[PDB]
Amino acid sequence: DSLGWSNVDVLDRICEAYGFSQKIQLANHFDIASSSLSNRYTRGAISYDFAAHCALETGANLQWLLTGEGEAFVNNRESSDAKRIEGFTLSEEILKSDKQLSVDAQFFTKPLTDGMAIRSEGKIYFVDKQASLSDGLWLVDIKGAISIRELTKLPGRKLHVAGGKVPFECGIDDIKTLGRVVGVYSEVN
Amino acid sequence: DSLGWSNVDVLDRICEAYGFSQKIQLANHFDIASSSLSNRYTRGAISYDFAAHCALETGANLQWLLTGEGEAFVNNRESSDAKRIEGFTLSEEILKSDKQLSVDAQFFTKPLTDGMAIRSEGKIYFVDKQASLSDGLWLVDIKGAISIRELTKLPGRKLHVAGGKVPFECGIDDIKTLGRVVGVYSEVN
Repeated sequence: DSLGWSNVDVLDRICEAYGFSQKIQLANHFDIASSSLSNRYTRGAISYDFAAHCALETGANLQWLLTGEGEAFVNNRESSDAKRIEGFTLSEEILKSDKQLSVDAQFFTKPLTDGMAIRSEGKIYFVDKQASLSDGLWLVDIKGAISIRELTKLPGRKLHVAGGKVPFECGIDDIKTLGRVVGVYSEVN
Repeated sequence: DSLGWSNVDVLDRICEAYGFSQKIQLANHFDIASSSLSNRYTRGAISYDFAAHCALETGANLQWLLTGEGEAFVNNRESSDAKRIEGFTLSEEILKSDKQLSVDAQFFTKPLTDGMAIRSEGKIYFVDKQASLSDGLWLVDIKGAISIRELTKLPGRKLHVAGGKVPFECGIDDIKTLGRVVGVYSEVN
């Protein structure tokens, strides 16, 4: 184990696999302090632990993750329509990481490049983290509590926030918007 | 032919792959009479047609289906529910085949072995063709016209049918139930 491989290359080629663009899309993922992660980028010791979990979590090819040239799978768009989306569960205002969810590109008229599939009470909300702010259902963070709320833009850089509890109004600097719900799947038990 | 191979064991492993607990479910799955399935078990010839379709539909390992060597599934589509579902469009009370839809088995709490993904009025309805008759939202055929209606079982083997312009009641022999909606997806543009 010293075949002359690049750590930063594997760490990035791992990002393409998952389908990331930012390095913050890793630190919290494996629950490590950003400082610990920069260390992984610094030292030449390959993060085999991430390569393995990436191979397991995203299904991406291990051979490719460590070397290759483009023998992973197909994340650029709809492989065969497949399309993987990072998954979560939202319960008691806490967002927890969970299994990736495979879903057809036909579910979205607009490509969902930076999405989240969130399980919350018999429904799976598909969220676009890159959505421009607009009226609609959104995944938000209010003082650390994560929830899905209907937002309505108001003049003066304000928002009306509804759902969960009695509605209220605040400024866009008062709550954090995580992404817009672009689709919802509901089980009919 | 290649002696040793047990047609009985192949058919039972095929049932195992689909998650069927009773032989009648397999007959239903392949649209044959129960007595025809019994003949398949009694005869010496292997059911390669069913094994092949089982492989294709569940992703089960062919070698295992035919010999029992190894294991049914490794990791993906493991046991499952639905990965690729036949797709259709329902418009003007006419149902037309369309391209299949790829969906995660995680969409269904209960396995979905004989499903349909129906695009109707901007939503995608996931239907279980094998569902037992029970109150709920159903894909039905009323004198040839196809629609999705809420059914309520009534005493005397009758049904209350709602969802169209006005509701009506009839016997279970007056309309054809095609399958029960177990999930619905809608884009929230």
